[PDB]
Amino acid sequence: QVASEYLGGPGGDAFDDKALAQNGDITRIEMQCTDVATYIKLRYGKVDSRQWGWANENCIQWSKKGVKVVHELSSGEYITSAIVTYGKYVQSITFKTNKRTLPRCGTSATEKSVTVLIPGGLKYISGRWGCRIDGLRFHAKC
Amino acid sequence: EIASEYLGGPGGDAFDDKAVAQNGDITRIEMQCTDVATYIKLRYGKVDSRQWGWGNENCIQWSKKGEKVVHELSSGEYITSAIVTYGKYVQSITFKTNKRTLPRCGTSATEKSVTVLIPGGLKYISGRWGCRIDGLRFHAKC
Repeated sequence: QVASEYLGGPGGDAFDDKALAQNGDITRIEMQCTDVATYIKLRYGKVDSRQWGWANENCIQWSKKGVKVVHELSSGEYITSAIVTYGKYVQSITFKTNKRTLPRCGTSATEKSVTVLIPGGLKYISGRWGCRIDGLRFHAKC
Repeated sequence: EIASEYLGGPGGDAFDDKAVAQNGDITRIEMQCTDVATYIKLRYGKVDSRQWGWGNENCIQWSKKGEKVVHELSSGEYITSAIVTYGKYVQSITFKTNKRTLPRCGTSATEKSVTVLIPGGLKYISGRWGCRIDGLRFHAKC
């Protein structure tokens, strides 16, 4: 399927929810949020991905940890845009769906910003992760 | 069935390539390009739409004209994304295909920018036009 550019840096380890997205539509967004976003974990159908970020509690040496945030999506709700500020890492992430405008994860949005529109809704994410979210790529449904 | 939101302003006259797109998949992008994009005209199979923009040669009373640019797509190549900067009008357009990022039409990229994913490839465009491209909407295969 069509995908965005990779937004972020070369650190961390690769992840790609492609296989996991066979479990279903994205039904939930879980993130960990402070001044930056420190992990992302989507739910595909009823199956969560692994925790992409906050690799271990020692990560507190390099950023704050943040609060777990959960946004449940209803059936027929899908993510239609993502506003990402980023450089070497993803800094902040603001998702919108066809029903809701969700709050930004990462109170600091000072890095360069990109708005990705996903008509018909996001299918899955890929990127790179470690102590935080090194980068993200958005995959459309077709 | 899926299409992007409308990007641009309320001026000009509405246009829609839905009917002409029955002639086939897009094979060519023709635009006119200066500091801004002043027209667009896609080819659907072997058939072109009308020229959407630069209505009259007297449009120099308001804006610059620019040079014709043609991107020929290979067999099976499809348009997967557009970076659009826009305000009252479409300012610049950077198309991407499943094979390559193409040159931007419009050297100025200062207005609001969005990266539109076009799931399954672009099927056709609609929008509004007059002396320039007041706005565009991207109609995907998916």
